[PDB]
Order: sequence, then structure tokens, then C-alpha cells
Amino acid sequence: ASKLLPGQPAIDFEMLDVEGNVKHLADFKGKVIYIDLWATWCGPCIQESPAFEALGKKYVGKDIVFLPVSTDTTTKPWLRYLDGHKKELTQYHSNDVALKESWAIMYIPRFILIDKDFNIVNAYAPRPSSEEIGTLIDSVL
Amino acid sequence: ASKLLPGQPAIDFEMLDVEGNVKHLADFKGKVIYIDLWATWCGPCIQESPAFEALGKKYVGKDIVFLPVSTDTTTKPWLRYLDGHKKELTQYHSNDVALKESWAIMYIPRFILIDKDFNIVNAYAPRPSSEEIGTLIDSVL
Amino acid sequence: ASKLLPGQPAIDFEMLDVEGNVKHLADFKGKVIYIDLWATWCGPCIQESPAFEALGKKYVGKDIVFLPVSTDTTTKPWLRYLDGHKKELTQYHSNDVALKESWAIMYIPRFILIDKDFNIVNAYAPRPSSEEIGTLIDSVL
Amino acid sequence: ASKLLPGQPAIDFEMLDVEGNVKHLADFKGKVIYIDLWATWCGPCIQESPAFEALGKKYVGKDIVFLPVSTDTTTKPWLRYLDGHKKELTQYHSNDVALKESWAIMYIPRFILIDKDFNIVNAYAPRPSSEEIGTLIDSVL
Ligand SMILES: [Cl-]
Ligand SMILES: [Cl-]
Ligand SMILES: [Cl-]
Ligand SMILES: [Cl-]
Repeated sequence: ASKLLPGQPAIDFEMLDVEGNVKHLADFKGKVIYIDLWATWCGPCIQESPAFEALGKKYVGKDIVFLPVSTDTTTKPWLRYLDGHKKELTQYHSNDVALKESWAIMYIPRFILIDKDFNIVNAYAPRPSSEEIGTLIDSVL
Repeated sequence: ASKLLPGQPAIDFEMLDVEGNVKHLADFKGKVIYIDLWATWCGPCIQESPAFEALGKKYVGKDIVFLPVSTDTTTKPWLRYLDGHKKELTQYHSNDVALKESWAIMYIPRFILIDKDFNIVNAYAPRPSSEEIGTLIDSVL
Repeated sequence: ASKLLPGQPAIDFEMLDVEGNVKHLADFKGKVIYIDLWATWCGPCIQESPAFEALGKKYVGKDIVFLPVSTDTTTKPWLRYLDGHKKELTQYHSNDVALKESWAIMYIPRFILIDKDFNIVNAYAPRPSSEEIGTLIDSVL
Repeated sequence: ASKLLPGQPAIDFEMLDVEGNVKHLADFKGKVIYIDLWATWCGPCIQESPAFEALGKKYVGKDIVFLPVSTDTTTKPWLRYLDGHKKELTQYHSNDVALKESWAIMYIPRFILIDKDFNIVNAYAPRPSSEEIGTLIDSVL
């Protein structure tokens, strides 16, 4: 569609933390938001996890949040996975219908970059291991 | 584990066709079996589909079967996907527990190669777009 | 750098066809230009070739040119490769210093998208097999 | 061919270290040998470097050597790359004709696994980031 063009308002969705608190994407409004949509059985998604974590470490304390969002059909394999593989970033999970119907999340790995105005920078953002992601992030920070 | 070593007997599992008939992996005993475990939301899995189909075309009429097996949690998005994307190979689907607990299918894309004796050639077989898969298949044919 | 930002003028470079005629990127000014920088020993580059060719077929007769540009250190393995693997798109080759020093081509696979004004749309464009490339191309056509 | 089948003797080749000393693959006879054939402009090759290094760290002091071997046409961009990107593994470089003509190294990324008897385990070995490489390495150690 065209509601995903750069400059278009980001579409809010809800997500759960590992403690079960519901959060909203809009809660992070005012910060650059880089989203990693992954699932526990997606090999290539997990291959981007070190880069995503490393980016999260590099930009710690800057006005950007890195949101790893599991799209696992159910919560339990997500929590079991996290139990055996430590991560540093705060982890989220979502089956919000808005992912499929507003963000057009048809395939993963999928990355999304949103600016401080809560507008889309790239709805199909470069992967965290790409050579250009840092430069892109710096441009919007 | 070690029940997945080459030479080990292949582990049977059941799968559904698009008409709903239950089939067994063991039904293909006597033919080389090359399995593509994919899901409709796995981008990198779908990226291997042209190569898998092309291989299926090249070896048509040889004593080998190419089994694309969806691991989608439910049947409906699998059928909807197939509705919009034609394929030539006969399509299957499975949530058999044996996939996770005997074949150790933890991540996809995942490929499996079994010989005519129904023994494992490689439980973590090369991808269909790899340079060596044809040679490997020819070795076991 | 920042001479690669979207909206920045594209940087011209020269390229050879298989007949040895020198062409310039600027020769295609007025058409959308989608560039595939590859090399004969780059496996993942060649894995994008069917998608690049398929795109070239889909947009045939539209005001867009698809430029596969080999960056092989020398011409001979490029011609030998082409001899054994037919393609439909007109093939080019370049070792122009502008690739490394103006376009920052440090790694391949690398794709570039330029608009009809000869301005950069994305200097690190999505791969031809990506779900969003068609939509991106359509936006600039 | 068939001189690359598992169980076939490994084919020796020469390689340079960063100090310029010529070494031979056969110098490592008696140890498991896992080879990473990469080049400085191969993006996907460099994406496997953290996994290759991590494996090297995990098996430190075991009877296995991890050989990163640059296939860059010339030595200078290899040394310049290494200058700006630190690594822990001892680095090698090779343009030995045996790579192309005996090991059939046509595309990279390419990995090779050899046993203590200096026999081929897999001439097209799994990538270092694959789920099965550790198990494979353990089987031959
Ligand atoms: Cl998507
Ligand atoms: Cl798996
Ligand atoms: Cl590049
Ligand atoms: Cl190769």
C-alpha cells in the first residue's frame, strides 16, 4: 500500500514484555524506534540477533529504542527460548492484528525504522548486520 | 543427538496434502527423499522455493521425491498462500510432534535428505540453491 | 558519507559491454536505473540473479533500465562465466575507481536505485528478491 | 567431481600469513581443519566472521585449527582490511591454483572441514553460524 511510505505516521500496536505487562509502540513516541520482528523458529531472524544487540549496546543512552518483537503464534515457546538464550535488550512479543493488516508483516525477518515524530523512516528497514544501518540510524537521531 | 547421524534410519512422520489426505514419510520408502521444511511467513524459506521447484523439474521421473512440507501452526494460512502462489510440486503440511522431537526441527529453513533404504544421508542437508546439492543428489540416486 | 543521501545527484561511472563498448551510467539519464553489482565468485550475488532477471522481464518496455555490473578484478572470468550461463539482460562490467571512492562500494551484493532525474533513490537499495522492491520501483516510475 | 567425496584425501595448498611466511595446509595434518574462504569485498563472507571467531574461541586448545583464508586477488586490500578490523584468529591468504582446480572453489562463502587423518569430512561444509556445525565438529574431534 501507501500508508507505509516514509513520512507516513507509524501505526501503533501492542506488545507484551516477559513479565506480562502490555506496552504500546506509541509509548516510545519521541524516540527513534528500530524494530526487529523475529520468531523462535526463524533461523535467519536469530542470525541477526547479535547485530541487533550490538547496535543496542552502541546506542545505549541515545534517544533510540531497539525493540525485539517476537511474532510467535503463542507466548510459551518465546519464554522458553529466552530462558535458554540470554539477551540484553528488553524483549517483547506481539500477535496484534495491526502487524499483518497495517504494517503488512507478511514475512520475517522484517525490520522497521520510525523517527522521533513517530513517522515511518523505512517500513522495510535494512537488517541490523547491514553496512548502512548505523549511518541510517545516525541520520534520524 | 546421534539418531540423526548419516546412515541412521529416517524417522517417519505424517503429513497432509491440500486435499486433506494423510500421508506418511515412509510411503516414499524406496525413493530418495529431499524435504523442504518451510512456512508461509518465513521469507528466507520462500526464497529457496524456485530452486526446490527447479530441482523437482530436473529430476522428474527419477527415483526421487521432493517434499515441500509446511510447518505453519495452522492449515489455513498454508492453503491461502498456495491459493495465490502456484507451485508445481505436490504440497504437504505437518505439525507432527516427531518433527520437533525426533528430527530436532528447531529452526527453518531446514532441509533433509534420505536415501532409498530410508536412511539419513544428511539431516541438515544443503539448501536447494547451493552449488553442491545436485552432485549430492546424484551421488545417492 | 552524505553525497549518497536520497535526492543527491547520482555519480557517473563507466562500464564495458561484452562487445567492449564503453558506456556511461549517465547514458541512461531519464530512465529509472536499478544496478546489480555482482562478481562471478560471489555466491550470494548470483543467488539474486533470477530475481533481477525476472524484474527486468516484468518491467520490459517501461522507462527503467536494469544494469547488471560485474566488479570482477579482470574481464576474462566475467566473459567465461557469461559463456556458460545465459542471461537475458545486457551485461556490463566495471572497475571504475568511482565505484569504490564515490559510491562507497566496499561489499557486494550491492544494489543501487536512481530516479529519472538521475538522483539517488537509495544508494543501498533492497535486493531484487525482496518483497518491497517492486513497490519501490513502481513509486519512482 | 569425486576427488571431493568425504573420505578422500584433502588437497594441499599454500597460504601466506600477515608476516609473509608461506604455510601449507598439510602443516596442520593431525588436527581437524575447518577452513573459511572469504574475501574483503564479500559481504556475506564477513557476516560469518563472528561465528567463525566464536567457534575458534570455544575450541581453543582442542586438536582443531580454524583457518580464515582470504582469496582476494591481491594481498594489499587484505592487509588494509585487517588493519581496520581486529580479529583473534591467525589470518591467512591464498591464490593457490589448487583452490580453483582441485577444491573447485568457484564461489564464496565456502567452508571446508577436514579430519585428523587429513581426509575430507565435508568439502562444502556448513557455515559457522549454522545450528549443526558444533555437532559436526565434535563428531570428528
Ligand atoms: Cl513482512
Ligand atoms: Cl532445525
Ligand atoms: Cl558496498
Ligand atoms: Cl565454491
